Amino acid sequence: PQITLWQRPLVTIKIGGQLKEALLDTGADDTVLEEMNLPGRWKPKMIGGIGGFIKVRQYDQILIEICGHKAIGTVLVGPTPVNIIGRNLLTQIGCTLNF
Amino acid sequence: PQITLWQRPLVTIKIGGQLKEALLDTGADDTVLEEMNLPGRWKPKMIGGIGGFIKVRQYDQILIEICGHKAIGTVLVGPTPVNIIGRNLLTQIGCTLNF
Ligand SMILES: *OC(*)(*)(*)([C@@](*)(*)C(*)(*)(*)(C(*)(*)C1(*)(*)(*)=[C@@](*)(*)[C@@](*)(*)=[C@@](*)(*)[C@](*)(*)=[C@@]1(*)*)C(*)(*)(*)(=O*)[N@](*)(*)C1(*)(*)(*)C(*)(*)(*)(O*)[C@@](*)(*)C2(*)(*)(*)=C1(*)(*)(*)[C@@](*)(*)=[C@@](*)(*)[C@](*)(*)=[C@]2(*)*)[C@@](*)(*)C(*)(*)(*)([C@@](*)(*)C1(*)(*)(*)=[C@@](*)(*)[C@](*)(*)=[C@@](*)(*)[C@@](*)(*)=[C@@]1(*)*)C(*)(*)(*)(=O*)[N@@](*)(*)C1(*)(*)(*)C(*)(*)(*)(O*)[C@](*)(*)C2(*)(*)(*)=[C@](*)(*)[C@](*)(*)=[C@](*)(*)[C@](*)(*)=C12(*)(*)*
Repeated sequence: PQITLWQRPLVTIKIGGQLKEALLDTGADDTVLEEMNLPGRWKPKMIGGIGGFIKVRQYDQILIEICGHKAIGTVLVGPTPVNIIGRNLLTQIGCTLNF
Repeated sequence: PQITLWQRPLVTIKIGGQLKEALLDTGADDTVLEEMNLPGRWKPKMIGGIGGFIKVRQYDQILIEICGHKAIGTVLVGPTPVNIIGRNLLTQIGCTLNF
């Protein structure tokens, strides 16, 4: 699709058989989702945003379907205000910015 | 132009005759630049992101040039770690997300 930015670019994602809403965020290096249960072991990671840093759990090789496009990569879980689809997955779905 | 997301999508902006570098951020509702002086009256505002909230100064009707394209809108100034071009101005230059 072609998404305009008059509103937040929210899309439905499916992870662990659940549907959630997430933001296509070109300003985000990584993907972070609100607290949830993900399979496997996690490694520690710190991410810095506008307000400062937070500690998140890092899971590798997670399948996530974004607007019906399957992607598999690293997903972080922590105290994020919204579910964020960052550049690591955007690139897997061939998303680009156009003007 | 068509911008890929292998790297952060950084562009050159021209504000108050000052030439700068900024991030095209679709995850950002507003535009926020690092501490600088704009002409006019400003209003205090609080914007929240990952890590919490920051206090910025809000200036209305500022002209910005993004990759040659002139755009007008509100510009926030504060302790942001990077200059960010949010949705309020990406819309003015006709930016869209495509996959
Ligand atoms: O884009 C980004 C993020 C976002 C998220 C969100 C959304 C919605 C709500 C909340 C949150 C943000 O923060 N946003 C915000 C809002 O919208 C309000 C405002 C904003 C912004 C601006 C203005 C206003 C952002 C970004 C920034 C930066 C960049 C670079 C560096 C630093 C900072 C962020 O944060 N990012 C980050 C990085 O890249 C790393 C990471 C990882 C993950 C995620 C994110 C991130």
